[PDB]
Amino acid sequence: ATEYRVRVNSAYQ
Amino acid sequence: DTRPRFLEQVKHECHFFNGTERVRFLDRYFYHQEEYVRFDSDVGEYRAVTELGRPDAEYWNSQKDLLEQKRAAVDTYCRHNYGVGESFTVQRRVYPEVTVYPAKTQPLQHHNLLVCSVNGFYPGSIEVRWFRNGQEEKTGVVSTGLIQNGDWTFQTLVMLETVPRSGEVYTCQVEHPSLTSPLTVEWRA
Amino acid sequence: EEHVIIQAEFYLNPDQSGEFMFDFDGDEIFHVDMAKKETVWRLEEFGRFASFEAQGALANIAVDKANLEIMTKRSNYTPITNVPPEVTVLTNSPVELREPNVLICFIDKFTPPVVNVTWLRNGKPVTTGVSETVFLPREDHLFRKFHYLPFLPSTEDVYDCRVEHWGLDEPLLKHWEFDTSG
Ligand SMILES: *[C@@H]1O[C@H](CO)[C@@H](O[C@@H]2O[C@H](CO)[C@@H](O)[C@H](O)[C@H]2NC(C)=O)[C@H](O)[C@H]1NC(C)=O
Ligand SMILES: *[C@@H]1O[C@H](CO)[C@@H](O)[C@H](O)[C@H]1NC(C)=O
Ligand SMILES: *[C@@H]1O[C@H](CO)[C@@H](O)[C@H](O)[C@H]1NC(C)=O
Repeated sequence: ATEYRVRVNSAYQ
Repeated sequence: DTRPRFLEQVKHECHFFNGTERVRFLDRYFYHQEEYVRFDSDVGEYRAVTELGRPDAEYWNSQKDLLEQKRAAVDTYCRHNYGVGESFTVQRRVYPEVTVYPAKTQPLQHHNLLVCSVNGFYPGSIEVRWFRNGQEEKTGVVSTGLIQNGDWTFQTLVMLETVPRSGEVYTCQVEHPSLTSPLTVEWRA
Repeated sequence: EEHVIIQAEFYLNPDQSGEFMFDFDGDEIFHVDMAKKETVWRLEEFGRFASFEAQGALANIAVDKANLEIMTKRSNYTPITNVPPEVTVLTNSPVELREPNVLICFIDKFTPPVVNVTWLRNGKPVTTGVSETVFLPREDHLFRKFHYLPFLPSTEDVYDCRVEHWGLDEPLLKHWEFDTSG
């Protein structure tokens, strides 16, 4: 693995 | 500019213990500097940290698919990203440059401070000790503390208040993960 | 912990400024330049061993903006309280006359993440070779920042780091000059 993974943001609605 | 400001922050945190044997993940949401809701992998659900975060806790906890993304994060996100940078973060070792020079507690006095300047090291944990004639001097020691340079190096100054006499040999000793034995620098009056 | 990795983001109104970065034990791995949509590695060598698709940060910042709207209303439009910075000026190495060194201006414990920073040499602004970090997260959820000025030490020149922040009544100046054997 060489690619940093993003942690998604939870959105309120 | 006196217009009011409003700040949202998010911090997705990965905490590692014993390599990647134990890993804890936090999904943290902030309004200004106030954390209002968080997912803790120890729990596996969001919990309101303040009353402000109750709606988000309830709403996000109602979405099982969303929760499963967060529940798997220690593996898919935390352990993964640790692996990605391990070689240049976890294994980064930069040894300190060590200098000793005299100084003054008050500028009009004769030299009565020995400065041990420890520069450019990584990671942060370091031990610096002063010796006079092979005996550790534990009195009169003051330091800047550990200082981040913001560029993946640290420094610290560790000063010994003392009146140098002829013949005396002072030694600054430095221990650090990058070293396999203590680094010593002598100073003579 | 042995180590902590944090993906830290913020979005600020009405400035409409957003930031996205990764932090490892309090140092920055990289951040995304929002305008250029490019990943900026804190140290050059980091980029040879890893990568990050900058596009991912944009999606996160979008959600941050949307959440801010929601929390702003939910709080009854309660604005942030300014917390002015502590400012320290140091060199990165022991100073020797005519030996290249770097002045560091450390700006710490402040919010919101907006400052104007100027280096002054003998009271005049200087920008040659200066550099800076983005806003870095603190565990108390305030911010810190570094500014850098390479210089050649002399008995002639004096320097100041001048910091402006909404929490300050007047600009904060932290001084540096050559120490004379003391
Ligand atoms: C930093 O300085 C800038 C200006 O140099 C301030 O931003 C505003 O700039 C616009 C045009 O560029 C003016 O119309 C505003 O009046 C400025 N705001 C002022 C003067 O308050 C900005 O506020 C400064 N940031 C600080 C001090 O944190
Ligand atoms: C650290 O990890 C090793 C193997 O990964 C394990 O054998 C050891 O018990 C761990 N240390 C602890 C749990 O203190
Ligand atoms: C906002 O106003 C409503 C209406 O009075 C109140 O119920 C709520 O507690 C307020 N929220 C905050 C964060 O002050």
